[PDB]
Amino acid sequence: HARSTGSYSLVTQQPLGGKAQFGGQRFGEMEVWALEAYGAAYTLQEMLTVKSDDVNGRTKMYKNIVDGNHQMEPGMPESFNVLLKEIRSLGINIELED
Amino acid sequence: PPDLRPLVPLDGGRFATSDLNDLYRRVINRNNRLKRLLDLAAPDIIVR
Amino acid sequence: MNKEILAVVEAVSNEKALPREKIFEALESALATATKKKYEQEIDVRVQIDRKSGDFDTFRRWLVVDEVTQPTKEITLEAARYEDESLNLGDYVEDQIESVTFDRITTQTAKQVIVQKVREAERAMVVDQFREHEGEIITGVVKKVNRDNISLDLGNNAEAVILREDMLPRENFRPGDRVRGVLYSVRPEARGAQLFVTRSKPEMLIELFRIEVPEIGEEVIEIKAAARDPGSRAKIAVKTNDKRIDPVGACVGMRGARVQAVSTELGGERIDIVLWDDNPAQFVINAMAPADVASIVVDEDKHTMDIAVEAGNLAQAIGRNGQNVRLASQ
Amino acid sequence: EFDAIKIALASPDMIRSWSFGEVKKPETINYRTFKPERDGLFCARIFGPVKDYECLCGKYKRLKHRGVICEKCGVEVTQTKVR
Amino acid sequence: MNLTELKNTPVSELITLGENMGLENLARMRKQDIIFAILKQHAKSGEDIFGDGVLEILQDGFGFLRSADSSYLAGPDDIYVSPSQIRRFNLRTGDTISGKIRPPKEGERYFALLKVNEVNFDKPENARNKILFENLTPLHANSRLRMERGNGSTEDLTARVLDLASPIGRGQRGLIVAPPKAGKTMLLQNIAQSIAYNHPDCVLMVLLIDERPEEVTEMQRLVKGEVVASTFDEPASRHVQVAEMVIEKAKRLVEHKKDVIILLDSITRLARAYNTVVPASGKVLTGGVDANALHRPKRFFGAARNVEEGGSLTIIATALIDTGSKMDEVIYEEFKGTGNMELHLSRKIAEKRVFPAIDYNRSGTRKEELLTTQEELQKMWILRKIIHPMGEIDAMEFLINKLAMTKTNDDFFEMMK
Amino acid sequence: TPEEKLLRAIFGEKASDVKDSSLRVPNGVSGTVIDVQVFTRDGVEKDKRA
RNA sequence: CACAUUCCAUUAAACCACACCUGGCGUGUGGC
DNA sequence: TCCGCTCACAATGCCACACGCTCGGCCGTTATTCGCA
Ligand SMILES: [Zn+2]
Repeated sequence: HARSTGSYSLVTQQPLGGKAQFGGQRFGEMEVWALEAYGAAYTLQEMLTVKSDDVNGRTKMYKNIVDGNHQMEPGMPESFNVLLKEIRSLGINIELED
Repeated sequence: PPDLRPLVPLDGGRFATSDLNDLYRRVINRNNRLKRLLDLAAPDIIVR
Repeated sequence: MNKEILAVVEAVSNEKALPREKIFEALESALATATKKKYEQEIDVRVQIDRKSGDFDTFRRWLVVDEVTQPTKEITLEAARYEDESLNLGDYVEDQIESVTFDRITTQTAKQVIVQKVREAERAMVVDQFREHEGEIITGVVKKVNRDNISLDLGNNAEAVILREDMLPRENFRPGDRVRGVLYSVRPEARGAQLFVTRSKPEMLIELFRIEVPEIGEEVIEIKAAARDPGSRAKIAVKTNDKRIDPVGACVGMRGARVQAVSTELGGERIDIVLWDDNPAQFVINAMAPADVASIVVDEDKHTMDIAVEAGNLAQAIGRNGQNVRLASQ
Repeated sequence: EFDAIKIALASPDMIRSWSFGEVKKPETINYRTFKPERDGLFCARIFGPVKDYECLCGKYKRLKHRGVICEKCGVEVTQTKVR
Repeated sequence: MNLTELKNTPVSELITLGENMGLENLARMRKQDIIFAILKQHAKSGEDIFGDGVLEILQDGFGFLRSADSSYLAGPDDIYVSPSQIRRFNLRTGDTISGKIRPPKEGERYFALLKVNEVNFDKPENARNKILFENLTPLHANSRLRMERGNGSTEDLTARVLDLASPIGRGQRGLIVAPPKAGKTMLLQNIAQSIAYNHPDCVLMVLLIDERPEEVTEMQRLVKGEVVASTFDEPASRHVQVAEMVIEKAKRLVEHKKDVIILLDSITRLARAYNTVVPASGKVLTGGVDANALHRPKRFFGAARNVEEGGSLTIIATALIDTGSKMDEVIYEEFKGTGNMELHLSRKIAEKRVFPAIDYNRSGTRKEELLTTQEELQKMWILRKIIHPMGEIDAMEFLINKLAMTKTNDDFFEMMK
Repeated sequence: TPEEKLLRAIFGEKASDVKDSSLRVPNGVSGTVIDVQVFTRDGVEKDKRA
């Protein structure tokens, strides 16, 4: 079972599993630990948000790849900002300096 | 926001729902009825 | 299934352009090609479905001839005296029944044949309805102006065509405007659009006068000739058989009022009413007027006319392409 | 692009400024038609148009607006992700 | 530059002008884009543009000013007017506008309005505070429209018989009930000619719906007033478009205290087009007719009235009957007790080469006491009582022989005594 | 309307209201169909395959 | 006067899916 | 008064079930209006 790029769930903008009949594979905790045991900060950031979280980030990365631009965009995860705004929905300002 | 609680049209009587969307719609209607209690013809049991 | 065949034959879109017997023959041909596609061989079969109510009862054609090629449709003359055939051609017998006229491929080929038949029917209807207006002028918007020809809307599913050779570098077209002409040829046996309307024909202007000039049409005048170099010069020659009218003075109107009208209708072409005579000499003298001609000769064995002109009116004698002469030679 | 997130209590005016409307009806969506409520749970003038670059009633579908509020109900024509 | 000079001019002068301006090959396209490019060039080398037309407001918010000769159709010749004018001058659909316009830049292609000058032939200040159409109080017709010219031609006798059978006034509803083959086209033509020759102050409008184009071109340059017509060549959408256009123009003109006169032919074809253009409401009678499908035609026929405040509106719509189908039949039944002046033209007299074929026995007009004097009405009633025992063809030929000798209906009446 | 049905089956524009809710075989999986079963609610007439 | 929100020659814009339950998946409750 | 020590959890944790993707009527009152300027 393999998936290049397909549909995403409605409740979350992440790839699905076997029931989607085209989904990818699950990235749990143990291999997160195995990867952070090595280096690969760029690789982990790619595996985390550029391929799963940033709905616009994955599209921009695909656009860059299809024209030969093998470079990544930082693309802070949007779901991160959503959980920040939820914490504010209970409450705290989420300030960003630099 | 509604996207964290999507209500997708579904085939048949089944309709994908959620939970918080009823909790604070309940608080909305409760605030509406306490507004009914807020302004007109209202004895101290109101303020309670 | 017969109920569905009914629903179809009675629920057609164009009940007028597609008569009932036409639906019958179209369904027959569709079921015939369906049955042809059924068998792996090639055997022609008509269905002869009950035209009014009932279902189908196919047949089998056999084409009486001494040949043997494709024996499915072969019956020799000698070995045909049985069944009381006794004929040379037309052995369309009922050897084949049990046609299936509702399955997938049959339905698809029937829909295709019905489309083809309704297209043929609408073509025939439009052509034999708007062919009656072959001599008179036809008015209508242009569907679309292509390179080889232009196609024109004339009404309800009404199409006409004007060829490119009859067009002009200055006569110009684009979908939306109404250009008129005379229906000069009708080919109802063609494959597509078959309402050929032209504009460069001379008699066109004649009929123009017929719809404008009151003197023509009542036989009191006689529009004889018309020399039309399209866009160059459009002269007309008339003759009056009565003894109380003039050929040119009445037809010009009032100092170029109706002649200029028909000119700007034709496209502003220079129209000069010439007066032909009973002899070709005066005819060609007037055709190259106003100008002097020092010599007029006719030659029968050469089928030509020698017109030698003098110096003093060359600006009117030749013009462009010798148009003042080009009309006469035409 | 940032650093050192901060967690503390809340403030009402910040909630008001971050909110783009006030919900007032408990109904989420109509049951007969799938149109969202005017000021209910599933709202449009508070979150955004349910479709990308399409007005709620449809008269402001044109991309030239790109923020023009509708006169009947009122929507800021933009992408759905804004919601 | 003004617009009408280039609109109502022949296309040949436009071709000459476009060739003299040193432009692209102009004669290869429509008249619409031809005049559009001509105006664009004259604006690039020249002053502001001066346009005019009738305004239509869409459901979008803006407005389109369209010309009369194109039957108010879309194209490059239309004038875009922003909703800002509709908010400032409080414009409405059918407003006759004329004023200054500018050329378009990128993003636009229509000539945008710069400043209005004449709104419905009136000043914007006077038109600001006005009275609505439906807010007026209808009434009966009081001023009778004289249709007799007085010359007594070979065909004006038709109009004379009309004055004998249906006294028309400002605010009356006329229904011409006639089968095909009956000769109503030249009848309406003569009516328009007489009503423009006798009453040139009131605006005259004709409407040919689902009509042959040759008749359209021969009527658009034979009678006065703008001849707007939607021939059968186009779908019913254009028919309802031009219906709304003409009805709103008439409403605005009568709101500006102008006697408006509409000639509509035929009303059955217009109602059929309405029936096929407006969505169905489920309920269907015989002949493929919907219930609400007649609501808009009914309204169109009911717009005509005699306004008590100022001006009036007189519609004359002819109903085509005896065609075989049920659409025309049910339309004529629904419109039978609708118009207050019917005029029946039986084909039995028309096929006998006896024109005008007018069923005087079945024709009539209500409240004619408010249009004619006392002794005139008495003579009309005497003539009606005399002709009623007769048939149709015999009465028609008797009336023809009694009217050919005389030249005026007054001498006719006194000689009939 | 049934006349509209038979017209669209032969002439006219595309099918207005379909959404193409037809089920297709999933991607990647292949095979040969060997049997079809149909179950119909009472009142609904069975199709020719039923 | 004035803002101005236009009926949209090749063609980039009109693309896409919703099922069987002790291991196709999750919410609610209960359990230590 | 001070110090030490079990019960409902909390919960790695799954599981099961209901189904899907305390009960009843009524009382009351209301706010109920979808106007485009
Ligand atoms: Zn809206």
